[PDB]
Amino acid sequence: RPSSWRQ
Amino acid sequence: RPSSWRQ
Amino acid sequence: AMGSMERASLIQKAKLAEQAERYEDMAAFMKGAVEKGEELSCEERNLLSVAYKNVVGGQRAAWRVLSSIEQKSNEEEKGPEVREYREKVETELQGVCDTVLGLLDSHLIKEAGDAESRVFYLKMKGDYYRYLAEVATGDDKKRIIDSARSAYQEAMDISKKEMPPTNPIRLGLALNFSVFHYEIANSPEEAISLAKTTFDEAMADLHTLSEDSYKDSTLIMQLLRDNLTLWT
Amino acid sequence: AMGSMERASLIQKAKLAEQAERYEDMAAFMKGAVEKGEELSCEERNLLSVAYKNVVGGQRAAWRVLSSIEQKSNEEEKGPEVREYREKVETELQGVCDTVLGLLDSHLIKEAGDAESRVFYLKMKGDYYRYLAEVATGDDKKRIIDSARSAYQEAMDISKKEMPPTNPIRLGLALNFSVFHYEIANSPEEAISLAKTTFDEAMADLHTLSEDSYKDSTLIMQLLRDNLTLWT
Ligand SMILES: *Cc1ccc(-n2ccnc2-c2ccccc2)cc1C(F)(F)F
Ligand SMILES: *Cc1ccc(-n2ccnc2-c2ccccc2)cc1C(F)(F)F
Ligand SMILES: [Ca+2]
Ligand SMILES: [Ca+2]
Ligand SMILES: [Ca+2]
Ligand SMILES: [Ca+2]
Ligand SMILES: [Cl-]
Ligand SMILES: [Cl-]
Repeated sequence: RPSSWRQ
Repeated sequence: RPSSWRQ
Repeated sequence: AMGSMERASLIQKAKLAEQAERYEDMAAFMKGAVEKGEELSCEERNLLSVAYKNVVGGQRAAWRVLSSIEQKSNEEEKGPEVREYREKVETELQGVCDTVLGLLDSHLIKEAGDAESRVFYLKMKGDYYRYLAEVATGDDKKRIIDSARSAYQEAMDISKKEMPPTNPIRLGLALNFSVFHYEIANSPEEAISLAKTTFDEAMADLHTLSEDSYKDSTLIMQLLRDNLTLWT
Repeated sequence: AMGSMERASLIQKAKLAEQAERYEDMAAFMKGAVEKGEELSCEERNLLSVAYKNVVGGQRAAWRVLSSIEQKSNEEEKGPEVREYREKVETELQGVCDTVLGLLDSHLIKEAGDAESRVFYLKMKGDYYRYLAEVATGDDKKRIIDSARSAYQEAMDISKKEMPPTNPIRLGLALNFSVFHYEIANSPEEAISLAKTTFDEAMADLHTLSEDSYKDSTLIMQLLRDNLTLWT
């Protein structure tokens, strides 16, 4: 699973 | 803080 | 349920809930603040986003665990319990997404005239339709996917006209739209192309930034790079 | 709310909720299972304990964050919000403790005749009164502390008569009672003495154990050692 935006 | 029981 | 609490107190308590890692409370406080009817500041938009992203993130993670167990069960018959519990978590998740989408539609988006606020809310709309799409199967699934696409596309169009290529919301929007292409729309080439062009155009604009802005932009560029490394 | 679900389905769903890290759901499923009125097996007691320990653990952590902020505020006046929100989390925490104590009193403890089950439930009773004591201030605080002490003491008396010194529940009970002495009863010497004697008596009994039991016992002995290192 790729990265969506995260802090 | 000491450790109480934990898994 | 927050109608009797002052707007400023709701915002203060949302910040305390964040510190206490009480994200359900944080989301309820921010929903109450939105329902006061005033526009949200930049900081307040961030609190709204953090709260719901953490709530729905836990639900999505749980849904994926249960969906994996259910899929393996359909390759001994254990009864209806796995499906029932997956459906329970799924319905809760859909309820949270519907709540967020309802706040955006009543009336955050229509009152958002500045590029920063409008792009922020349209990115949110794309994200929450994307989370609905992750669990969708039935007759509306194509329409759910198209709703996510349409929101992301409008946000992209505004961001390209009104923001520099290093703007953090523009970068995060492109990152999430690229994930949409890869994971939802079955368009890995579009996902890769979007991530690459976004990264390269941001790179060429870093020279204009202060040290603090440079840190903000390069952090999100690294997420784009992480996906490109995973996908290529 | 679980009255219409089969006992076995509640247990199955509690296990799924654990895998999904949905501890609130897990606790609700296990409460439903207890309310079926049958005694709980060893595995089922563990599910009950894990569920509520995780729920109340998150509440305690949040309460400590908010209490620290509140204490620092009373050393600029920010209004009633910090106290209000700390009180909200505190009331929720007390509600969960009251729920657990109510399950123990109706009717888990009175039906528990074997040493393993009775010690387990009395340890739980001590723990949940201890969590109430952590937040107590008013007229009942001494009685709350004494309720924790009394439950732990009865569990200790049974465990010393009926279980070997390496039994994991006996060790965990002694560990938690020692924490009670140190953190609640202001009796650090009693806490240290209990932890030391428990550790030493378990050490001398390890030779009787299989490799798997040895692993279980030494894991808890290490927690006793960790506290002794912190306290001495
Ligand atoms: C989706 C998103 C992307 C980036 C950021 N972000 C990172 C660093 N600063 C910011 C920022 C963006 C917009 C306004 C203020 C700060 C945040 C977000 C999100 F908050 F999730 F929308
Ligand atoms: C309080 C407590 C202490 C120890 C254990 N534990 C650790 C390893 N095995 C066990 C065990 C004890 C009793 C029955 C079955 C297993 C568990 C617990 C707790 F579950 F929290 F009560
Ligand atoms: Ca079944
Ligand atoms: Ca406006
Ligand atoms: Ca205030
Ligand atoms: Ca019995
Ligand atoms: Cl269910
Ligand atoms: Cl509150």
